[PDB]
Amino acid sequence: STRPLTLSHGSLEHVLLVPTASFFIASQLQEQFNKILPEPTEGFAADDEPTTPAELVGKFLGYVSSLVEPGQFDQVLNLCLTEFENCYLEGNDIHALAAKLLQENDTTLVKTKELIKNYITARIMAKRPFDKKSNSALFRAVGEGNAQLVAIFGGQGNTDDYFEELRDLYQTYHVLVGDLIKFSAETLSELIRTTLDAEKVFTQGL
Repeated sequence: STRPLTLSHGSLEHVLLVPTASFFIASQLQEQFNKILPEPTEGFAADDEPTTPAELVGKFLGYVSSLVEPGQFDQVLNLCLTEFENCYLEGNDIHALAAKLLQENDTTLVKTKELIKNYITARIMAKRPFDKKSNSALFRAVGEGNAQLVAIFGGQGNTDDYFEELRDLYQTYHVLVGDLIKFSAETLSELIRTTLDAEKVFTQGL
């Protein structure tokens, strides 16, 4: 037995067919989620709000994932995450959907990045890593030999604001590259400490 749970932000709306066993926990999460959510505006042009039903559901996923601390809301997180995947990820990855919203729908870059963050954070938090091998067309072609891949890594002079790109990586993919960035920070600090004159070069620290 399952029943509808309607969540909307302005004209756009969505329905989760949650089971009756966790309907109460889902409903209270809905109530406090709507309380947290900012009020709708015409066109959804204001920042930090959804613009499409996909964006709204993904915001709810990210919010529930933040509230989850790896059992209280794990079942509802898994249920609504599966609903989101079934309705919007028709076998495709999150980034293809993100590009689709960016192109077809009136979605901004920050909203798309925040949707991606919410989905990935929910996926990792709900004991659902990406251990399953992906079926990307490019890598399938590589496996069958139809395409060849050469990685190229950039360097200096590409941009004057590379740190904003580091910041967007740490933000959007915090759960993924957080271990990498923490490891890099600690080893860089250790290298500065061990090096004789590194502190002099690093006036503002690292």
